[PDB]
Amino acid sequence: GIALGMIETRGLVPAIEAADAMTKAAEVRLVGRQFVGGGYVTVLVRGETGAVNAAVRAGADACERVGDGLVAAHIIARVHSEVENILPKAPQ
Amino acid sequence: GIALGMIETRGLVPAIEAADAMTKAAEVRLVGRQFVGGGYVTVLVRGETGAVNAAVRAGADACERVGDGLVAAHIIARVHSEVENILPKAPQ
Amino acid sequence: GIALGMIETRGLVPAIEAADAMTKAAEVRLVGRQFVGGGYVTVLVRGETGAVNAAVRAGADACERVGDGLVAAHIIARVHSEVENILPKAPQ
Amino acid sequence: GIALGMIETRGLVPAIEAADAMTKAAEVRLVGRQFVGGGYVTVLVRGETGAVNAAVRAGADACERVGDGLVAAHIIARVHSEVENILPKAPQ
Amino acid sequence: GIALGMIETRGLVPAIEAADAMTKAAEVRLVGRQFVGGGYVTVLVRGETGAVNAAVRAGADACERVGDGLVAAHIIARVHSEVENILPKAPQ
Amino acid sequence: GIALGMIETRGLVPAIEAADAMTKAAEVRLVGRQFVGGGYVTVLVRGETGAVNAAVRAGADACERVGDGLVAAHIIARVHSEVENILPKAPQ
Amino acid sequence: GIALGMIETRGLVPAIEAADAMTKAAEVRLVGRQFVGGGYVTVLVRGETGAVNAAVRAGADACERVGDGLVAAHIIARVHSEVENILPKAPQ
Amino acid sequence: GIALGMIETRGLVPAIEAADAMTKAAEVRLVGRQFVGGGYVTVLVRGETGAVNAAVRAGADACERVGDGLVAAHIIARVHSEVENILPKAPQ
Amino acid sequence: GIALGMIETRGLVPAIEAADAMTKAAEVRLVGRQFVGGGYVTVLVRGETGAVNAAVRAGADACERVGDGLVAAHIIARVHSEVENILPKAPQ
Amino acid sequence: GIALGMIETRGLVPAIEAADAMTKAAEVRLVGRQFVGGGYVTVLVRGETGAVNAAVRAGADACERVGDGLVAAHIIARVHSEVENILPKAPQ
Amino acid sequence: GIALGMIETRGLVPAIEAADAMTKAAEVRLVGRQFVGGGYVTVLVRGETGAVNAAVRAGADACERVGDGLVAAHIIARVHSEVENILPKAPQ
Amino acid sequence: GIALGMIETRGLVPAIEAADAMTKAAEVRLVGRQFVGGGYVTVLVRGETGAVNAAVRAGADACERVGDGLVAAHIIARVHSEVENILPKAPQ
Amino acid sequence: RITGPGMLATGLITGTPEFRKPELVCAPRSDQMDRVSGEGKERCHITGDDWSVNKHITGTAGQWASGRNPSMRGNARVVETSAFANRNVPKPEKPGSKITGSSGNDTQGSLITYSGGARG
Amino acid sequence: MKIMQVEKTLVSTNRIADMGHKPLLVVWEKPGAPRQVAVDAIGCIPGDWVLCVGSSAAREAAGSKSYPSDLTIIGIIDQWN
Repeated sequence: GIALGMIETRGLVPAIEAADAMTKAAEVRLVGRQFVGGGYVTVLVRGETGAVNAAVRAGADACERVGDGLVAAHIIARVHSEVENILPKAPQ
Repeated sequence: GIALGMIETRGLVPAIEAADAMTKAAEVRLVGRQFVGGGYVTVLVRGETGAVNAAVRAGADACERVGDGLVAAHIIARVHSEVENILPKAPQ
Repeated sequence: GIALGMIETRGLVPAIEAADAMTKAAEVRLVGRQFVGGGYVTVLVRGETGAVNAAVRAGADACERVGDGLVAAHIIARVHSEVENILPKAPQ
Repeated sequence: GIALGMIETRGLVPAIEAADAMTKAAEVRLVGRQFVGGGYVTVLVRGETGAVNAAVRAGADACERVGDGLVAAHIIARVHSEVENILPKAPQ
Repeated sequence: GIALGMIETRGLVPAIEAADAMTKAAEVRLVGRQFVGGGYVTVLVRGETGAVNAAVRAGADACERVGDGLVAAHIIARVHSEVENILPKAPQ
Repeated sequence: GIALGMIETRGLVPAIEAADAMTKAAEVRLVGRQFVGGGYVTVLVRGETGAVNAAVRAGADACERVGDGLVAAHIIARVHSEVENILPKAPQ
Repeated sequence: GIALGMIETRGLVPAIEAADAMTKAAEVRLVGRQFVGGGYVTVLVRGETGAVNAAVRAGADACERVGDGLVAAHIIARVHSEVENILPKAPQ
Repeated sequence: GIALGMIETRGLVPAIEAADAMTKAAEVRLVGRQFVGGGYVTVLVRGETGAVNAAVRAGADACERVGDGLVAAHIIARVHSEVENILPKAPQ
Repeated sequence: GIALGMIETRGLVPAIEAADAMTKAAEVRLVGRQFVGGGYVTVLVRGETGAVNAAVRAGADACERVGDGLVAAHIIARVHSEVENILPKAPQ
Repeated sequence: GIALGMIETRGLVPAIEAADAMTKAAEVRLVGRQFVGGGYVTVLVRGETGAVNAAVRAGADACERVGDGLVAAHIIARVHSEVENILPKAPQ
Repeated sequence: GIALGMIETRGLVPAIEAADAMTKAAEVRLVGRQFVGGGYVTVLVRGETGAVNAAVRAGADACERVGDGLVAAHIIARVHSEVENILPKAPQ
Repeated sequence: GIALGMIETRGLVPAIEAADAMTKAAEVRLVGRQFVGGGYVTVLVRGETGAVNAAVRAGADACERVGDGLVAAHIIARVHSEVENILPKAPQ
Repeated sequence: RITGPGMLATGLITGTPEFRKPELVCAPRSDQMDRVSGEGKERCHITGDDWSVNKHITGTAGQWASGRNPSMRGNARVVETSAFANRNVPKPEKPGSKITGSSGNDTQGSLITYSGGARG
Repeated sequence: MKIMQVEKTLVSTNRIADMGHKPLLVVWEKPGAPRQVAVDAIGCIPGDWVLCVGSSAAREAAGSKSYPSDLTIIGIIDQWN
């Protein structure tokens, strides 16, 4: 898939809950989980546009109450070719 | 068992006390201690769903007031195979 | 080109959104991303001085509300040969 | 020595002062120091229950007024076998 | 050239602006950029006392309005031999 | 050279100023510059108790109002053998 | 993809903006642009159903406030074979 | 020569005045003049982003109070490669 | 399993009903029936933590309205080895 | 290992909970589980004075709410040689 | 048992009372009695740190009401070798 | 060395605590514990000026809140040969 | 009713589905902070054919960049744990020395602490 | 004012408390010349050709009008033979 879905959260517990909620909701691929530092954890899923919309919604709903909570839940239907260099391809 | 139980705390002293209560309480195995950064330390335990529920409740109750305190205590009965790529298998 | 554009955000999600907006809204090339620490995530672009200006304004508008938001936005039309060392040559 | 005593501080100077006070106060072994991140530094000592309590109390008093301060002081008389996997065996 | 000129800033963007101003204003060489952690980014220049005086003053002015801003602008006329071990010898 | 003197500061510019003053004030060797995390940067010196007493005192005034300021200024005349394991040996 | 997404606007300038927005937004290919007459310019895209929905939403929003405005924004998830005759296949 | 600046007008006399002011203000080709139909004449210029911004701003000022008037002034610093097909290569 | 469930009742008839109800409710092997004296009778079972939670709930309900009734229902997710010496192994 | 800690409870369920919590807390060997009669159950443990104080605190807190409840929590740092003739040494 | 516990009193009667209660309270071996001069009498007991703490607390309570009273109560878990020369080596 | 450090306290328990603090806080050799009469006890250490400064400061703080308290805390950096006659050569 | 680990933590657990011409060309430095800080700054009024864009011109930076991608902004509990954030932490009573003699006993300088926290 | 060269740091632990924490250096006019001690206001590495002030002027350069200083380094010479 080409669409990118990202959910940033304050802590790794909401991120793991948000990353489980995503991959359980639709046909998405957990391409990365990055420790942004300062206590932010970002999970990025890649998949078809329709699936990514569903995955990110489930993730947002799931992490709003777990731990410090949800910082951002974002969808990019198609990312620019340049930006693909600053995105993970395997789940690290 | 495969049920995942996570406890996140502000600092490491709460994390170690939580991990002690979780492992002491039920038949769970300490699978990882993550330094999320910004003073967030997460302890992950895997076990059967009944065991993990007891283990997580003991950990939250034990470290609730130890040190800076407790951020989150979550239980996931079945994690999607995708999320396994981001969960530690053994602690170091 | 030689002009350098920078947008700094708190977290990674606004940065990826910013980087997408910059490269989509002008003829710039995303040279790299830097995890400064404590949350800050910087995205750098190089291009013509006119194109980079339109790219950093679009990026600021795009990430201003995503997640925690935007910290800084910059253009340095000429970059001293000394500063070139500390700028990522390409996204690693 | 199987009991564990942990002192958590804001900064490294209070941590080393706690480690010095803790080790000189009672017969304990400084088994490690961890940079938790976010400006938290945990110093751990392993010994007998009587020795550890004397050490930690000496540690807390020493580092209370040094640097930003003391965050947490904790004693675990019995550490589960699993928990020792997330504890340094010997100082760095 | 032995004088040291250091400028600390909250974020990379103000630092990169400081590096540009410092190296453009005087005959100084950028020796290193450091991510202190928690947001601070320090840029160091080595040159003659006069050049470093003009560079740091030029840099401190340029980056005052950029991003979070300036933390410290400090000039050391001459650096002791011991401190040379903790300073970068050439930019990262 | 068995007396330890530490100066903790917020940011790196105060740390280098403190290190420079500490090493120009007495015959003290700079054995460490540890990025604790969250901004804290600590400079450790070793020497005779008299020389380290004078070094740390001179450094504290040097960095009190450089950057964000000073956090700690600690001298340990006789450091336990256990603590030596966590102390650094060379500044690099 | 076989899904058609059409946006109609009053004038060419909104249509070109709508076309740019749609192509940049999601994974759609710009089949063509039509001059209906009487001041109506229709622009069509093709892609998977979820990509076209994201594209048409971006196109409708972007071109709504440009020039005379947006007339029609319609998505056809599947186009009968007969309709393919009256659809531009490749842009001029 | 990648930026696109379009001015749409109700009639041809405003378009000629706009196309005259645009080409005089900055270095921009007059790539096309389209008769959209219904009394809409869209004039497109291609140049540098800095040049195009100046041209369009000048053109909108000169034609606002000529004939039926100005409909739309738009600038796109980088049009998607797909949209380049539906644009006019030459004004003849 | 090693989780331990205990039901204490006033009289033996409630205890026999409890033991019967617990064994039938879930996978719990009856391990002992101890006469505490003074009217107290206790029935102990072993099984997985999840099974013991279901069995103890059933046993508590079964013996609540029998004779003098129930006194204590307790679940221990993990029992220390030292306490095994004071637990019946098989009913006699 | 001389200090004696005894917990008396009404019933055997609160006594077993006290024994488990007492033994889990610290290094105390469980020496006896005595059925006094009339519903009283006494669990005696032995160990170092520091461990016993920790053990009895855990037992008194753990068994306070279980069943009929806790009767007595008592510590004797050293018993007279005469008293040991009435203290169990192995639990039966 | 190398920890040192001391009770100081005004008059010998509380000192003898304190020693009786301290020795009987826990396993501390009386090591000496010293007439400080001016009415101060000090009794020193060695033993395990946990036992020595219990003894001193017991002695302080018992000797407080007797005679002129209690002046001080102290424990040192590890007395430095230099101080061992001034402490009594055994009661004479 | 020849420097002298003296702490005088009301009683012996404060004096012993100071002597423990002095000797373990710096490289100084305890040379005497003199009962002055009237409740005053004076602990004298010898060493180099830097070590004596550190020790007495540590000793003065430790015994301030112990027993009746601290009377005097003096540091004579060089001691006249005449005074050496009265100063105790070694502890009794 | 039924004590045990299931009764310990109440309300602290989550995820359990358990059943049941101005005077100066450049505006005052204080007046405004430029959206684009360096070399794009618009605080200085550059007349002529600058690259500035009016309201009449619609495109590139603005609504068109912001509204391309859907976004949800949650209200996170945000507390910064950094050195600067801890600059105002509650600190215990500052140590004071009753020392006498010539020991360079200076209290005007920055707080210097010895082993055990004693000032010096 | 005098031109001197820093040779080595001088440590006096039992100095009067009025000196604060200002470091002291051993400055001499030329190698082999008489050695004097100067309060160091602007940090100097050994071997620096420093410029020192004397008299009541020294007390002000030491950071306070009441400072007990007779010689106080106030600047480092950019280029000195």
